[PDB]
Amino acid sequence: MRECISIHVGQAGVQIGNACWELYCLEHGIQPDGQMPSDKTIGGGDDSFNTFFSETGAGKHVPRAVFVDLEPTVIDEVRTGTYRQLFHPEQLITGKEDAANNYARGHYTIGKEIIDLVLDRIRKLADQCTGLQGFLVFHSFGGGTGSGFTSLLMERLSVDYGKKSKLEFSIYPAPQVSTAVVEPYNSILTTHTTLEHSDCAFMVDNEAIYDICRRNLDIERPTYTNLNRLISQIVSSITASLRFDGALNVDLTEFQTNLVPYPRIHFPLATYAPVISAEKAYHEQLSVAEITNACFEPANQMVKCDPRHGKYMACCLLYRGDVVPKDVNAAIATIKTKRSIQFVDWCPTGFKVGINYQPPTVVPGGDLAKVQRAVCMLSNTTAIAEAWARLDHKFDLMYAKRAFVHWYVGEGMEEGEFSEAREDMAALEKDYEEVGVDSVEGEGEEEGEEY
Amino acid sequence: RLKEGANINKSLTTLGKVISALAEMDSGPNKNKKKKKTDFIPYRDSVLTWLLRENLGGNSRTAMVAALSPADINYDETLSTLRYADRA
Amino acid sequence: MREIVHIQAGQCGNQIGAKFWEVISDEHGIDPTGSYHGDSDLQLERINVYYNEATGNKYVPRAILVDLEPGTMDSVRSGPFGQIFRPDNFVFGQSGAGNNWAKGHYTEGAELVDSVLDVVRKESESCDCLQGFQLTHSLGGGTGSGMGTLLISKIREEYPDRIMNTFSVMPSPKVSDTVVEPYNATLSVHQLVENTDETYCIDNEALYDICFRTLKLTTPTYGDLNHLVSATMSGVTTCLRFPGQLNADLRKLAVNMVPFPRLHFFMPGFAPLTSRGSQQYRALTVPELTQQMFDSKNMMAACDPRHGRYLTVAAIFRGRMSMKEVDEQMLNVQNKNSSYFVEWIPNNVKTAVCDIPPRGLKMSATFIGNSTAIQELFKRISEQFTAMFRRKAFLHWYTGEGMDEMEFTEAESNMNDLVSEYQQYQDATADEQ
Ligand SMILES: CC(=O)O[C@H]1C(=O)[C@@]2(C)[C@H]([C@H](OC(=O)c3ccccc3)[C@]3(O)C[C@H](OC(=O)[C@H](O)[C@@H](NC(=O)c4ccccc4)c4ccccc4)C(C)=C1C3(C)C)[C@]1(OC(C)=O)CO[C@@H]1C[C@@H]2O
Ligand SMILES: Nc1nc2c(ncn2[C@@H]2O[C@H](COP(=O)(O)OP(=O)(O)OP(=O)(O)O)[C@@H](O)[C@H]2O)c(=O)[nH]1
Ligand SMILES: Nc1nc2c(ncn2[C@@H]2O[C@H](COP(=O)(O)OP(=O)(O)O)[C@@H](O)[C@H]2O)c(=O)[nH]1
Ligand SMILES: [Mg+2]
Repeated sequence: MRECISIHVGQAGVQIGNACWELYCLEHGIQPDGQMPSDKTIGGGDDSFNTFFSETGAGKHVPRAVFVDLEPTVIDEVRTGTYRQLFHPEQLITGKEDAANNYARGHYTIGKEIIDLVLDRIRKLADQCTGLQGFLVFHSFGGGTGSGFTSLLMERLSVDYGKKSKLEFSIYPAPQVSTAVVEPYNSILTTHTTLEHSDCAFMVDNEAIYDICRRNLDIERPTYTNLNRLISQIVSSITASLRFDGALNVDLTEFQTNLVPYPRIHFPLATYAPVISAEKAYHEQLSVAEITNACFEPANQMVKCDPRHGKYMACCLLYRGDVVPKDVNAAIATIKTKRSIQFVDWCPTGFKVGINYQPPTVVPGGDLAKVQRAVCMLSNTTAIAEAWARLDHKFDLMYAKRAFVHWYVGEGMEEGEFSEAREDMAALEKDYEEVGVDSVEGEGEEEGEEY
Repeated sequence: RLKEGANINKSLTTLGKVISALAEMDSGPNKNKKKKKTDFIPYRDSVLTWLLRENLGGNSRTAMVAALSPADINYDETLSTLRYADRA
Repeated sequence: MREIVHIQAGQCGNQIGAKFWEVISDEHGIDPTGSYHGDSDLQLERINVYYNEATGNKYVPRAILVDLEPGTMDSVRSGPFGQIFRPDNFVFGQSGAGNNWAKGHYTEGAELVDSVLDVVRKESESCDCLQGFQLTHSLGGGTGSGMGTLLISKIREEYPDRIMNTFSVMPSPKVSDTVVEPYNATLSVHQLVENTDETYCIDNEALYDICFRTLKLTTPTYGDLNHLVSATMSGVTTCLRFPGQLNADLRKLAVNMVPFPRLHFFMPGFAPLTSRGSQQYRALTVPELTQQMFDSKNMMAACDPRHGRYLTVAAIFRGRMSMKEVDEQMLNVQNKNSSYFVEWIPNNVKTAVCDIPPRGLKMSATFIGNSTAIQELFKRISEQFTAMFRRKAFLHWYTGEGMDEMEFTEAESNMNDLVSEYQQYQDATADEQ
């Protein structure tokens, strides 16, 4: 029973969770009340997939999710929204203030005296599961809660469970635009915890998703709903390998076995190829080769970085719909002959392939067109270092004058921690510069008895 | 008994083959002083020759001593030993 | 009474096994429910090779399915021939190997191997005179490679004097679907070279080539590749089930094909193969089957025989045909292509003939080659393996499951020694000193 537990921390995490659970409820035919008329009409089936929804005796289906936040308003919206009767009434929302974009407030001062209730409910849920696979944690860098409570929760989760995988999806702050003045501080301090306790952290940038929405969907005035729907589609494509039958299934362990060369390098980029409006869905073939090629283009990346400036170390493709293996083989062979895409010499194979029969669904009121085929691309590359490097520069420009530091130390922090975190980030960058270097030389020789 | 005899005979055959190849390669270069690659010596065909790989090959010296029986009645043994002593 | 126990581990092994049981049940006229409705009386004469009898005049195959993930078992049961298998032979667990050879061999598989061995021993003890075992798996995978090698080791420990075959699907340079293919392939070959009597070399690249260029299929899928493989496996052991003018047991093939203990990797092939509409344009005769068998493009291993020498070849014909034609054709093939056959064997073509052909054909033939060119395959894997082992690309995922860096080195050294052993009988003279 391939069960997974979803954790949503912070405003961004819980809105992404809303768009998510909308998508899965649409997928499984579960009405927003939490019932499922499909089994009643047919008379029985496995459409109540155990991966996300636990089935009670009465026929209701409760999601395997925990929502956490310090601001009561964002979860008062969902406690009185359309899906109010889907979730368990226990939402674990502290009737107090918020972290206010401060790691120390969300980790030392107010991050306490709620974490026990959280861990208690994760214990209850994990007791309810059989053969639990891993955790899918949603949060956002920069924000106070999404950094502090995520750090504390991940430390505790590593201490208790340990061997269970903990995948992470996060909102890295953009290069130019930002929604707070102390984003670099929270990012540079939460990088210390995301490096150790996580197993595979996916990063997506708001500026990149804005550019994709503007270009491909022709939405000139997007909002957060579109970005959340895209992220929900990506997560659904990731998880669909263990919910529906497929020619080549890819579980959550194959993910880490194939994408993680070394323990300190688990930061792959993610892309979704067939993003297109309904009007432009016509006049195009949308075959396997087209989507495979579009996955590799720099313009379609979900993080503002150019893969051409780095090297591809690992690659994982997850196809959905009417896809046969020979098209995937042809596309991979075609890509391998392109000089613009450079692979590290120590990874001759490079590619992991997975195929699923279930095609992607369409959310009513959405923007993505109905398509027969689709693919999701997860690539571990060295270009991601650039995405970090710029932020480090900003951190320096804030830390030379010790601006906004009294706010952090007032809640129980010390100055040196900043420096420590900075040093850790520097080390990580050095690692990303050491793995991508080519091999020394042949470095070993033999003579064929020249006498 | 059959299994033990068969495995012993296979081990002896492999040992004789490796010693014969080693002796031929010893004789050849010793008079010709050439380096006809390094040949292939089937060490891995038996665990006995595999464990003794360092002692058999490379720089080394080896010597097999074979016992006989003077009784007429045991002719089939003595001649058989000769056919193994002639090897290499 | 010669009787064969079939084992199938992993996704690839289970799929090929399902297609194989479909083919065999069609050949022996077995209904999906397990009853018999055939016509010829010779189908029940040797049905006990693969099937046990059941009280309602039913027949149940000796298949033993193994997998560390239950999805493939659910797929197999929910299929055309799912009901035929015994429910107790579905041995499986949860939390699959995840493409990790260490998990398949040491951590996870070590706990399920006891149950699998219990089922295998139960099937073995009910066999009147067991001949050997069969295994279907993929070297480049997770559960399949590790558990297959572990089961082979255990069985050879328990049954030393029985034949052990292996229809293993090895990775390819171009068509690669997993990023840790070289480690799994190396560590699997390190065990197969020791604990197997016969191994058949299969890869998806050659089967795709056959589908594209011979059958002219526009959109082939895994079903067709499994179909070709299953045709080969049914062809190999035909002489155990039907009468013949010149029989050929599995042990006869092993004796004639294997000159030395470590050279037991074979290149399979099947004839005839035609693309539907072309069927009327070409006659079926023994010369045509011989021409197609020895064609370079018909091999299912992606190793060109022209880059080496055939140590041995075996041909198993099925159908009513004249022995003079077979002998003359094999002698002609030996004489004309004199440079592609090893010089120090006077005659290295085994021939066998069986009267009964397949259902919808008049004649057919299976080809099993043993040539030096197979070393190329191993070399390619080595050419990748070191390129990942020098920098320790994904090594920690293995060392966290109990393994060690020395074991990789032993596997590499063993494969290199095998490659050298094949390479020695590959140049077309040895005169200069
Ligand atoms: C009726 C007739 O004359 O037509 C042939 C036919 O057209 C051809 C093309 C058949 C046909 O095969 C294919 O199209 C095919 C496609 C993908 C992979 C493999 C085969 C045939 O389908 C296959 C089928 O073969 C059999 O029935 C054999 O007994 C075969 N068994 C099965 O294919 C089988 C299929 C489903 C379920 C159970 C068994 C077999 C082969 C070896 C050993 C035992 C059995 C035959 C005679 C034909 C058709 C029907 C068109 C061929 O079949 C084989 C492998 O013998 C492909 O090339 C040969 C030569 C034939 O001329
Ligand atoms: N992609 C995406 N990002 C969001 C969304 N909502 C908020 N964010 C990001 O979150 C950042 C703001 O910090 P939050 O994550 O909201 O912090 P918080 O959850 O409110 O916790 P506090 O700081 O204590 O209030 C912004 O910079 C956004 O980039 C969303 O709906 N989609
Ligand atoms: N012929 C064939 N090969 C397959 C099939 N499925 C997977 N493979 C091959 O097996 C490899 C994957 O190994 P896998 O079956 O997942 O190993 P497992 O996880 O232990 O079962 C791939 O490289 C494929 O080439 C199939 O249905 N048919
Ligand atoms: Mg907040």
